[PDB]
Amino acid sequence: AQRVTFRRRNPYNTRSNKIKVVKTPGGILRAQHVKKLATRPKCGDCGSALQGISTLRPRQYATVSKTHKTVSRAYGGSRCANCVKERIIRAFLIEEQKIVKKV
Amino acid sequence: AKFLKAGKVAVVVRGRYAGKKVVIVKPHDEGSKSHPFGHALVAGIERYPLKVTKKHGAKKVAKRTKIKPFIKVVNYNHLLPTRYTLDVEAFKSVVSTETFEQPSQREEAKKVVKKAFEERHQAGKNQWFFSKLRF
Amino acid sequence: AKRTKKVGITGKYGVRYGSSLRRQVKKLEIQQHARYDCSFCGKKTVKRGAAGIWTCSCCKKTVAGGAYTVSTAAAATVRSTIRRLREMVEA
Amino acid sequence: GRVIRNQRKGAGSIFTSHTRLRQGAAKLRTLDYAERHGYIRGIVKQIVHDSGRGAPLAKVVFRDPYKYRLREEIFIANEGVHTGQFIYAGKKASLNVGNVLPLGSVPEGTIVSNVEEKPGDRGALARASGNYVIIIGHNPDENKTRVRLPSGAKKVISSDARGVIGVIAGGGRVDKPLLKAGRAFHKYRLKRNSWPKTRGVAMNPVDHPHGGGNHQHIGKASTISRGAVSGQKAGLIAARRTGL
Amino acid sequence: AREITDIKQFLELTRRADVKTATVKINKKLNKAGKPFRQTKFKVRGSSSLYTLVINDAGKAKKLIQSLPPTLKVNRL
Amino acid sequence: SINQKLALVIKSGKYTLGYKSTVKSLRQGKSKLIIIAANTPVLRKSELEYYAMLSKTKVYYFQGGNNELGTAVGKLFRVGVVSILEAGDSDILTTLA
Amino acid sequence: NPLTHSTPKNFGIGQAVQPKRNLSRYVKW
RNA sequence: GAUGGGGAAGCUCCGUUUCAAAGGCCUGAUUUUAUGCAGGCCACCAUCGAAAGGGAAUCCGGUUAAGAUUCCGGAACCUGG
RNA sequence: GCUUGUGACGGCCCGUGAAAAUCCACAGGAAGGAAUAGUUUUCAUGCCAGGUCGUACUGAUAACCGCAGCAGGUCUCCAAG
RNA sequence: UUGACAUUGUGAAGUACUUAUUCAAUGAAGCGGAGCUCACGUUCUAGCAUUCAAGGUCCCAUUCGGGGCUGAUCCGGGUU
Ligand SMILES: [Mg+2]
Ligand SMILES: [Mg+2]
Ligand SMILES: [Mg+2]
Ligand SMILES: [Mg+2]
Ligand SMILES: [Mg+2]
Ligand SMILES: [Mg+2]
Ligand SMILES: [Mg+2]
Ligand SMILES: [Mg+2]
Ligand SMILES: [Mg+2]
Ligand SMILES: [Zn+2]
Ligand SMILES: [Zn+2]
Repeated sequence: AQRVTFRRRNPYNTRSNKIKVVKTPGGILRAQHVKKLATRPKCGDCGSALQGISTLRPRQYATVSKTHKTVSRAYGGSRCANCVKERIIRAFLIEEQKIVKKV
Repeated sequence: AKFLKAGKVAVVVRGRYAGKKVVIVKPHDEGSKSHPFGHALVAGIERYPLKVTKKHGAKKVAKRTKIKPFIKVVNYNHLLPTRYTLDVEAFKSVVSTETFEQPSQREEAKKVVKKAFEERHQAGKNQWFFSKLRF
Repeated sequence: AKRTKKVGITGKYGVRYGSSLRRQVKKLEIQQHARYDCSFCGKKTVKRGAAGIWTCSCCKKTVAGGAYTVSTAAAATVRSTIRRLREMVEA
Repeated sequence: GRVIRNQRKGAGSIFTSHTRLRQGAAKLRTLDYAERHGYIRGIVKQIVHDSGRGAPLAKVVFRDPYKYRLREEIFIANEGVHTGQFIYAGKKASLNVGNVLPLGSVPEGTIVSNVEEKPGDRGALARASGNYVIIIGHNPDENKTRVRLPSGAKKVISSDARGVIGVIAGGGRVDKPLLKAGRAFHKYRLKRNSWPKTRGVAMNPVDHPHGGGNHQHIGKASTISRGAVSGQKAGLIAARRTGL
Repeated sequence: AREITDIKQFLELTRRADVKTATVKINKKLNKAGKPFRQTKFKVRGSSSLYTLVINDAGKAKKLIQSLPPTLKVNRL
Repeated sequence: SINQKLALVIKSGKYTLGYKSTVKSLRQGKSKLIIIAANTPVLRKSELEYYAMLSKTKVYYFQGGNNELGTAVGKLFRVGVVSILEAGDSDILTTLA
Repeated sequence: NPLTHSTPKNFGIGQAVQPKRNLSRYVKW
């Protein structure tokens, strides 16, 4: 039954002006401005999300360690496991064909 | 009809060593108490030797020819067999099932393989084995 | 149960626009929203996105085609003509 | 009277083209050493939709012959072109759908699109959906080639002009009726400000040379000569004939 | 803002050459089904974070009181 | 005609359907002939040829898609590759098929 | 000698990137 | 909307990368002094344009006649060095 | 249940529904590096600084515009039984 | 819109060339002639292609390296 108000200077319901209602330790309701949700990194070959990589804002990746932004495989934070598998199979089979095509 | 022998050379496809070439030492076709699936014991290359030219100095050639080996148990489905071979009679004893599950024995086996692999690189042979796969 | 006698999908337009115009759109709407078999994987999962873009749902292969059909009749004739020309130009 | 509606389009205040959502200018690759002495292999990364254009667009990535880099080109996709297909462009390219070859190195009867008026202008002819140019013959002397345009006109072009093999995709688009003014509204919303169109006879004499009178009629012959001046070219301009 | 559950690592923070204040708080809390007990929260004010150690038994809590260095200003309650 | 020959193998021989099962048979050396559908991806098709090259196994390229190849085996699902473990009364291992 | 190999590069069309050459004839003066 | 240019008797008009010799941070060289000088990197080529678009980082409690997520006490976070 | 946030999906288009700054990872291997010793400030902890301008109140049947303390006109958030 | 004159030169016979002028592209890359052996390195596959390039040969004054020719044929500086 208690009504809240915007805490910033923006009076319009924009994407950056979203609020959440919380109950303060003082027993009153108060608006709370929330931030836009982050997006998971996507694979550069198939467009799917990558496992083992944190979902943060673009500028929030400079305050975390490298463990949260990659895995221990080749093309760790760029391509997923299946795409790396396809590259190795493709690379080996094609280069063997080059030797065969030579003769 | 059978090619997964104790001297065949394969390419790792998964698990932190994808794209790195290994040589099969002790294949195990029909499971085991651990790893209830087809698997083999392999030793491979993690850091390949760098290119050496005529202008490199005496000490710089030695630095660029260092080889970092690794020993791992790999599933058959996670390997790509090749048509190349490599003799493993020099370092066959150090690698075994007893070698694993013991951190002290894992380290001792690696330095034997490193010495064997490095001396093979000198007096160049198995050149395809010591060239990094590009992908 | 069969709901409509002859209008089919064009029942969304009610009684407007004339029967003849509604009949013509009906032929091109069924083809537009039809399922087509992918030639790269064999599965019948190809559907139109934007006009001229046809993408398979499983293998995600996009093939350029007609406005409301995966392959027009004039495009088919060109492939036959190109095939015939390329067989006598490399021989 | 005042300035009539068609004269106002030259200034281009509200009659300019809406190009916010355009994907780029669809042009062929720049004519370089490789094109006229060999071929270069490209990859169709993705096929995308361009606002205001019925024909889809194809993005093809090539390798820069002179620097370690990758170059992306925007092509007009032909029928049958799919993502992941290899595209070969040049004099020595094989005769396949989606390949770009000079007009002088293909047999007669070949169907081509995105044809060049002159060598190096990167495509001028047969760029709309469903249109194509038919090659009707060659001319080994003085390096000329005869082609047939979609309008039915025969044109003579040099043999060094390039073109892609196939037919522009998205054909048959003009076969579906719009069925309402709402779809026509969105059609021109992505192109320019030229809809709706008001009839001249419904205006006043100040607004159009057709307006006025106690009945809605033209009054004079609608066939306007080629020698007329601005403000008079309303109706049928230099009409050789009229009627059905 | 941070809670530590090891008494050994609590003692080293108490002599970190930068902490100057500490406080001890007594809570009268009821067990799940037993008689009320008292717990002591040993709080050390670091230069960046406030560390808290929770001791539920009074016997062990009393032992830790005299183990604090005499050069640290401890605010009782 | 190989379509009639394939029917006899089903009722008298041993076969495996599927890419993963075919690769396992090739590694074990138990395979003797592999049949590849026309619409098989070239990367997958190239890998099967390399596996058969190491095991000295004849390769036959089927003239049809996975829809047609699956029908020949007699199944109601698409089949990509067929491997013949051992033929029965059929003579498919001694002919061009 | 065993550690050094001769690996010629292909400078044809569509092959490895072209090397630096003398472009004095095409300089935009 | 300047510059390089082209128009106009002229106030000024066109044009924004255009027929232009259009620019600077990673160092090495020096221990005469501060930056001249050695290979390489780069060519994108003004600027202005949103207090509803994109965007590094703070919350609770208390406090005034009239101010606070800004002051007070406590507890946090980000950037640069 | 109401309001709002979000996830996986489905329908529609001859309509497919902005851009740049900024930050991150990967490929690459140019250089620098251990035996009486060096690097990691992407692990923890510790040290310093964060300038300039706006901030009161109304926001309307009396604080805005209509000659005015004019029944007109004027963007938006919170919404009990 | 049409004609005359100027811009406006060069050659032949009963249209030809270049240099003025005009058009177009490229962060002005491979043009023209000739010489090596009509051609003279690249087409099953959504991989990779960058450190004045490895190698060969000839020098420095041997230190970690440096510099010519060839690799990558000459001539003409007309960007095409
Ligand atoms: Mg009127
Ligand atoms: Mg009039
Ligand atoms: Mg008139
Ligand atoms: Mg201006
Ligand atoms: Mg600004
Ligand atoms: Mg904002
Ligand atoms: Mg107030
Ligand atoms: Mg206020
Ligand atoms: Mg007033
Ligand atoms: Zn992927
Ligand atoms: Zn498909």
